[PDB]
Amino acid sequence: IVGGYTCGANTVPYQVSLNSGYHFCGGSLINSQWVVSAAHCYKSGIQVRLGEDNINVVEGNEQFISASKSIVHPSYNSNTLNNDIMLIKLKSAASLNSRVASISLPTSCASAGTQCLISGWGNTKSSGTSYPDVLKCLKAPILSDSSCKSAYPGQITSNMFCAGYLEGGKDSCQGDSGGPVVCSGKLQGIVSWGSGCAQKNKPGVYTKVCNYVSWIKQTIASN
Ligand SMILES: NCCCCc1ccccc1
Ligand SMILES: [Ca+2]
Repeated sequence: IVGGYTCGANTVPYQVSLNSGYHFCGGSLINSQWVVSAAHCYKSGIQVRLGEDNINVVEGNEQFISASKSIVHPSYNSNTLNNDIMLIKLKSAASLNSRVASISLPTSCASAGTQCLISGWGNTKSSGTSYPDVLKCLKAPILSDSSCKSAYPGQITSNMFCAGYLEGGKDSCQGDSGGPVVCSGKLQGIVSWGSGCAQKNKPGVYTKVCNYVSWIKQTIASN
């Protein structure tokens, strides 16, 4: 996250870190046994780390649970990043509390102008690299469809939305992928892609979770 603030330990209780020996992607806890993330984050051998603030220090609220199954969206396209979403089932159910909590799925798509919270442990520099060890937070509005398609001609599908600031300086960045965009207590987006980070007229692009709610429900009802 570039140009954000430190969230504070366990103030984003649905935020997970996907670890394969190191943090590589964020994700979101949607019930005690399932996590949603970006399909471009797919890996074999994922351990899900819940209750994290400092990912390099064991602080006392963590739950490390291995993944038993990963399901990438049936129409994920890695070239266009259309349908960049996947589900991860945990080997055992997480123990839910005020610091490890699931986030609700949406019943409605959020509108342009809605302010949202984006969070992750990704790069905090638009030029150069510095990875935080504690969770970073950013409040950003959903941008209109037409400003989004104007920023990325011929690349925005109906399963994508832009969110952020057209004059740059504030954005999600690498390592934030798979992470949550939460608007009014509902998961609305997944950190998916962009052109660099925090660049002028190149806002973050997010997977539109409201389009996927019935595939999510049906898939967790069956696996
Ligand atoms: N601008 C969008 C921010 C999304 C993440 C990102 C990180 C590194 C390279 C491209 C996009
Ligand atoms: Ca920790």
